Amino acid sequence: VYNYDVVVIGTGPAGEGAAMNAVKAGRKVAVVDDRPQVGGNCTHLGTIPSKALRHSVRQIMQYNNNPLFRQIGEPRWFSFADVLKSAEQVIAKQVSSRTGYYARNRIDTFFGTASFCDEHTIEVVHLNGMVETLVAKQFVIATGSRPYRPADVDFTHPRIYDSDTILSLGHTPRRLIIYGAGVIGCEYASIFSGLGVLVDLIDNRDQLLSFLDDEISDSLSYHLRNNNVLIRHNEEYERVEGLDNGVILHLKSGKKIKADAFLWSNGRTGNTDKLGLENIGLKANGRGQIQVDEHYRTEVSNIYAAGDVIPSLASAAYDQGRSAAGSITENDSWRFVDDVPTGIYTIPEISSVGKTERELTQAKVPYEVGKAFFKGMARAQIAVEKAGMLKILFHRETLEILGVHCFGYQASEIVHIGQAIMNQKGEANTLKYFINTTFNYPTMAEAYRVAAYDGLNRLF
Amino acid sequence: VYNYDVVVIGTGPAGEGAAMNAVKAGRKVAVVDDRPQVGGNCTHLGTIPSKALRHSVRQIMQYNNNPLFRQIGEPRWFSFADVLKSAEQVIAKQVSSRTGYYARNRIDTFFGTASFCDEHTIEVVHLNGMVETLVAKQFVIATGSRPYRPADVDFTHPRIYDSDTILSLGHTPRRLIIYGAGVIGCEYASIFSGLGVLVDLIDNRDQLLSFLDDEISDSLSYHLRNNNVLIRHNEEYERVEGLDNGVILHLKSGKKIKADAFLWSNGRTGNTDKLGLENIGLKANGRGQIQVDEHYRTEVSNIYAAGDVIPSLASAAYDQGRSAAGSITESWRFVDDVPTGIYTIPEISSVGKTERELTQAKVPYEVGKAFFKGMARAQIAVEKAGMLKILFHRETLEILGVHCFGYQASEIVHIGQAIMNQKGEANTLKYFINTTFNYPTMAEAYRVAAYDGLNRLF
Amino acid sequence: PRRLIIYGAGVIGCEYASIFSGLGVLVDLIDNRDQLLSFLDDEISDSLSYHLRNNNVL
Ligand SMILES: Cc1cc2nc3c(=O)[nH]c(=O)nc-3n(C[C@H](O)[C@H](O)[C@H](O)COP(=O)(O)OP(=O)(O)OC[C@H]3O[C@@H](n4cnc5c(N)ncnc54)[C@H](O)[C@@H]3O)c2cc1C
Ligand SMILES: Cc1cc2nc3c(=O)[nH]c(=O)nc-3n(C[C@H](O)[C@H](O)[C@H](O)COP(=O)(O)OP(=O)(O)OC[C@H]3O[C@@H](n4cnc5c(N)ncnc54)[C@H](O)[C@@H]3O)c2cc1C
Repeated sequence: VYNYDVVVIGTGPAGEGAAMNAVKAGRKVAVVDDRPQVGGNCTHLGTIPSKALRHSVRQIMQYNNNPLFRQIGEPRWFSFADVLKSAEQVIAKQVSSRTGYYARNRIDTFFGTASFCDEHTIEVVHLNGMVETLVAKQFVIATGSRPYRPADVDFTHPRIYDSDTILSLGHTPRRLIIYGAGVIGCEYASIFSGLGVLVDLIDNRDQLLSFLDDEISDSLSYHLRNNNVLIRHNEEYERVEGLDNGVILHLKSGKKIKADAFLWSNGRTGNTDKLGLENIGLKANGRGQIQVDEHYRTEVSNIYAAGDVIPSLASAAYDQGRSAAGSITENDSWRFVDDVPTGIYTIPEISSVGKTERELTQAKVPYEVGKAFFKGMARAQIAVEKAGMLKILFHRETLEILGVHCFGYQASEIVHIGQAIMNQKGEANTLKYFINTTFNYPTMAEAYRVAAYDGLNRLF
Repeated sequence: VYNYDVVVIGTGPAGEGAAMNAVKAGRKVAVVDDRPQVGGNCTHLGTIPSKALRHSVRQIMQYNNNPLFRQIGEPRWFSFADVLKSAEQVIAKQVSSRTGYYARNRIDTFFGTASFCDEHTIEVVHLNGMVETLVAKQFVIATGSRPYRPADVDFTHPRIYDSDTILSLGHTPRRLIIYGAGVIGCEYASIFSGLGVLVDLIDNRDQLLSFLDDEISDSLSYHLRNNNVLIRHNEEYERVEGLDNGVILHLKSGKKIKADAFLWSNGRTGNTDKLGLENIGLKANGRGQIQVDEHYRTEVSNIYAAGDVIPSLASAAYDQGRSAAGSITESWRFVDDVPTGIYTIPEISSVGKTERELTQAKVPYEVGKAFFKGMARAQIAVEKAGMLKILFHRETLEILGVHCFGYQASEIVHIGQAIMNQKGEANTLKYFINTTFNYPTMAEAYRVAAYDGLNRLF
Repeated sequence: PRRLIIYGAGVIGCEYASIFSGLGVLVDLIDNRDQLLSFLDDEISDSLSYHLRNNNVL
């Protein structure tokens, strides 16, 4: 039996941020997770592995399309195992760094499944048979989520995978079917298209990423189509059948598609069933999520939830966990993480912040559009990333930025300047900043300047 | 004899920006250049070729050190010509884009050397012997500069190069000597270190880039030393001897260094000799620069000078030209706070006061550090060396200086610059705690740095 | 002209927008619907919109 001030369940970004913020306040913190190593889904099955796969695919594509390396020989494909091999060193380094972060602050860890006993007591059970009783005054729930698994899909089939088991692939398939047009599905479709796999992306809606700007979605769809990705719209699956050599999907519309593999990316379910929320009066909705208020507080006053258990973004989860820890400690570090810069790490990347075009049109705001195309950008030309764009929506009278959308090379790393300018108050948030500020050159931030001018010419 | 409201000399960033801002005002503009193509040194001989060389060398290094590509075969050294070949497509695209920009706004161009006659006319002299007369109410001077050529150096020797003709190299040398520890010198030292050339960098001072922070300079020096860049400090050249099989530099201290090539990167002199400034009474200093006020206006009321002809940065020159054009048409700012950027391997960028200036001013500041080795994006980019430092006021949390060195340093520094320019309490460190970034990116490094500051704050 | 505005996303409007964009003028096509030529295929309309936007047709 151990006693602590605050106990956090799950060692993902939310749990790590909550524990670090709470221990920074002078309290005693503990962390519980079921994985054999620290890091959570973000490092072991989420952000890090898929991002390493994407970066390796991009490097392979650039090497193949670079004439300088064509003197070495004819273009050569790479096995999926060799591509995935690069992620092991990165995940090992990340887990080592996180363990060092925990150890340097004297943070106690327990590597076992956590179950609830009462409002202040939990039992951690390891695989071997640890049965340790933990009592804490404050609780943080950061158990994340898992891929949604419908019953009628034989996930035990060797040729059917989800967003987690897809990394178990040993050989590169010739054909692939991806279901669900979510962020994960689009990212994996882009990665496998870069690898050279004819993948037939399936969408339940008519437009990919309807929450994004219409032009950005159109450009992404066109690029995917030009990159061997076949996009089908307004489709719902009827039956998935595994075979010896492939997987056949029968849609409700009547189309039957056969591939050499299958990936499911349609939604996620909260990983809270094993916790046993009935011992504290808490309940989980149909998606497995936990309802929280603006203070990230559950129905129980001393129990808090943050992260994927409620935009399902790793940075958003980390900030939500830190805010929940601040609410626990009440050290003027609480904030409701609501404005999250949307980022899709396809090839090329996509990012957005603030209002889109359709919302502005619906609200009848007198705005204007400033565009800067990456094809004319020195850095984009020099990186051989010719495709791309940057769009700035700015108020036509007050010159206040209402939304920034970018699609191309280094989208996420240049959306941040627009985000910083947008967050300013009143006249401080002005497009004219991009004219009265000297940037570097040749970089991607220079596009902002061009975009600004492309707005100012449209202003009379 | 043509007539326009405003004429521009030089088609670099300063001239292009001045012309664009002037034509935006509804006036009539003209441009003159002595090169057969538009763009200036920013595209033809300066920024773009060196950046292309840097990106190609970085890609070569990434391919060489990547275990995935090693299965194909053993590393193969790439000739300098093949590496430089990638720049031709980029310069062609840039010049086509700039020509389209000029033609879209109906901008007249004159491909010839410009000479002054009086305060309202100039003569354009072509290669085959013309004079064309141009008259403008307002004048913009953006003649830029050229590499400084001392008399005692035989630049006509095939084995002796400057910052311009170094691109004429056809074979990769084994050993190379760089004189001058300037931005260009350090950049080219990094380039040739990436290509496996035993560079012997020569510095006239004791510390590389003394205008930078001590920590950043020390890290850059350590990386260069680990990348075969033998750095010699406090050295002044005495004589240069060009052999058939090499170049031997005899220093004032008595050291004699032999290489297979030689590169001079010590300073630049403004292009004012052939401008005929004596026809207007304007005066240029020994450095070839033109003195202007805060309006970017010369002593003559209707003559303006902007750009490298006066921080010598392409973006700074472009903004200076646009500011001068705005001053002509009345939308004007003085380009003073230029974020310094050195595009070596890895890159360096900085904005605001350094730690030494803050110590001298006795401002009670504090340091927040975020090391790239622990950064997920840096680890996944295989580029682990690097750091990001934020200097913030201890009491009011006001950011007084941002320094970054590593991967994507120049693009990273822009967020800190954007926060910096805010007024009063808006420019606060706690912004990095009150905003969610994209992950995994290097921008998250800022967040870490902020926390590394807040722990030191009590 | 230096700039131009086209109202109506019909066949004639799109043809003139493409022609003028080829001529090198910033055309601002205005549509009463959410998709250009909704009676066409979605992929074809998306490709046409991408090309027009890439050719200064806002
Ligand atoms: C392929 C892919 C790519 C992604 N890319 C991005 C991206 O680029 N950016 C982004 O922001 N997000 C991305 N995500 C989303 C990311 O996975 C989540 O945002 C993030 O993992 C949520 O953080 P969290 O700490 O709140 O939850 P998690 O990190 O998922 O926390 C779950 C942890 O709790 C443990 N746990 C769960 N239940 C129990 C239990 N009963 N007992 C004990 N331990 C338990 C798990 O073992 C795990 O360690 C991606 C996801 C996927 C699948
Ligand atoms: C190797 C190298 C790398 C560099 N890298 C960078 C970098 O990464 N970032 C950065 O910001 N800066 C960089 N620079 C500096 C960059 O070259 C200058 O900042 C830039 O030239 C400034 O613009 P400008 O128009 O004043 O210069 P220029 O472009 O040189 O303008 C001068 C133009 O006018 C013409 N001209 C000159 N004299 C006359 C005359 N008498 N009559 C008519 N026309 C004339 C010239 O032919 C030229 O076209 C680099 C320079 C070098 C040499």
